[PDB]
Amino acid sequence: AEPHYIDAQRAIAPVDAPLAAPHEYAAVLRSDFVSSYHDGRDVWTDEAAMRPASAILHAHLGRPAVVLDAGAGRGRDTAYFLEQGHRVTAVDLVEPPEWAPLAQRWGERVRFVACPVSELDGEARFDGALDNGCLHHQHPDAYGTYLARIHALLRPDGRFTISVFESDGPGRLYANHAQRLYREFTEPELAELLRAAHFTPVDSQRVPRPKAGLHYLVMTARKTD
Ligand SMILES: Nc1ncnc2c1ncn2[C@@H]1O[C@H](CSCC[C@H](N)C(=O)O)[C@@H](O)[C@H]1O
Ligand SMILES: O=c1[nH]c(=O)c2ncnnc2[nH]1
Repeated sequence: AEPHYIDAQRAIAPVDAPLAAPHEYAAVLRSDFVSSYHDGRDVWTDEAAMRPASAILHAHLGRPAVVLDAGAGRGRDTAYFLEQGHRVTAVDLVEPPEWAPLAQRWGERVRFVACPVSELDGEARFDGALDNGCLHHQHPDAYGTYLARIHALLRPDGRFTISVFESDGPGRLYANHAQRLYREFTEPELAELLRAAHFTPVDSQRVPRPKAGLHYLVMTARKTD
């Protein structure tokens, strides 16, 4: 494992020190994202390679439905889903100014919540859920509770689409200069994680990130029977 650029601006290096506890990490996590969005360093928002994941989830739904956008950012994917006729709930640690014009365009068809995914209450409220680059920044000790919440929020025939950094070789854990964590996955590793969280993968796609010289791994799953 060696340091490498993960996006236009940020180099990430393998973690070697002991990880901050999940409680302290949640603060490191929010701090980097609010600074990145404030500064306009959310280079993922306009990355072309980020667009296929939402179309992939819709393809697995096949009809207008009720969709959770987990870690929705500025709302690009939320807008995409709303244009397909979905009712969308968009959730993020950081509320960007773009949520207001989205609310003005789509009215009651969109709901925004500025909270952690883990805070979302309810069960069996969604037909689909999109995680477009959120899970792979969580504390590893929080993967299970994060995925369990998504699992509980989906209806029995729900579909979950998740996009992660694809690893070259066995995936490892990295951190950026702000100490935000980055996990890269191989397809077997991501499939193993979803299966352990009681999801059954039904699709996976290697989405090129041409300007970054990398790939996203975009996997779609149903609940395990
Ligand atoms: N535990 C958590 N709960 C909710 N949102 C989270 C989170 N951890 C990270 N995030 C949010 O997840 C996003 C990852 S960046 C990807 C943003 C968006 N999905 C897009 O496609 O452009 C950031 O907006 C970050 O604020
Ligand atoms: O720092 C980040 N850079 C990225 O390119 C990215 N892409 C998807 N999700 N999170 C990201 N975080």
